[PDB]
Amino acid sequence: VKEFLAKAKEDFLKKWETPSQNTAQLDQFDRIKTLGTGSFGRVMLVKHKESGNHYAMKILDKQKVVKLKQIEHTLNEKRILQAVNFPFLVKLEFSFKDNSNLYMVMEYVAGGEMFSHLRRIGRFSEPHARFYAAQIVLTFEYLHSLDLIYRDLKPENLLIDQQGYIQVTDFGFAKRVKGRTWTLCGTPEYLAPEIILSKGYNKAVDWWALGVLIYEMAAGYPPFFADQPIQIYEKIVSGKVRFPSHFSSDLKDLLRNLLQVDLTKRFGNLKNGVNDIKNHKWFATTDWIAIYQRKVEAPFIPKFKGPGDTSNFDDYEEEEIRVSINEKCGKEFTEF
Amino acid sequence: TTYADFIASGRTGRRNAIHD
Repeated sequence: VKEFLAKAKEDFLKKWETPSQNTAQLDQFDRIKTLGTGSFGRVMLVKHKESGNHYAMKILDKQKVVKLKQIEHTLNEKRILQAVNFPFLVKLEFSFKDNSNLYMVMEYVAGGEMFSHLRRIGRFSEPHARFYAAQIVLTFEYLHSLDLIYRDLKPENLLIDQQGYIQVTDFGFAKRVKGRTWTLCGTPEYLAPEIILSKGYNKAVDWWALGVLIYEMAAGYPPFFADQPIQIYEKIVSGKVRFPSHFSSDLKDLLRNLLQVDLTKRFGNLKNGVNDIKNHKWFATTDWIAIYQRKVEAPFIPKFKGPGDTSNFDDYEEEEIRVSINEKCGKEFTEF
Repeated sequence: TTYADFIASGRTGRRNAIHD
């Protein structure tokens, strides 16, 4: 692991230091359909005229990005995506910009979000929750090793691929930090309490959110949920968790370790790092290299009805991407 | 049941990020 990690750090820094830029123009792509919406822009299925290959394009509006104060997280997103490479992370293929928007084009993962299936199927059995969880304990072990912190793990961001495996997408709050950061960002359910208490936080938030993930996945609902964000953060912070009776002792001991309010005692934040996780009773069946190798057989597999099938994605309402004749936020975005 | 409570709760959809 450490060996691979080492070789993997050098490539990171090589693309980290001289990032790629304006790799494609819009003209080459065909707008087919919106696959998702978000807080600062949208993702749509696109087809590359020249190669007849399909991609997801994440359009970002430069002025909406400056209004919501997202200027520095958009460049961290572009810069970690062009620089990373792991099996469970989507690949950014082309990035370019224009008078009105910023674009990231990356592989289309047809399977739909884990979210659609988790809410449809209702909940996952522990075998299946564990299948996905392994992929995140490793993705994080890699991300983290590169001094990256991904700060937005949730259903809605793990896309399921043709072989039933994960693809973490949206690196819109990833940050490379040795040491602490203080931004309030995330999705309210997933926020570790340190973030809502403004204490200055670190990599460990990613382990509290993985503990939130395995709960939602195996139970059908988040461990703290309410109508108002406010009422959610009130519950997070108290950190009194109740578990469903169908949870194995082991899984309840794992969650008990991950949704731990005291960073000092939080799994993943301790002395053996991520090995306290990889070795905990629950993951004893887990052949970690087989996982990595993408040769564990997938639990669930979506039916892709051929090329460019969007049926595993909800229907959104199309807005026209339109570009102004006057360059919009010029200076701010000069390094995208 | 808790599952019941979650379902009638208004956060069953795609939860958005809080920027601030």
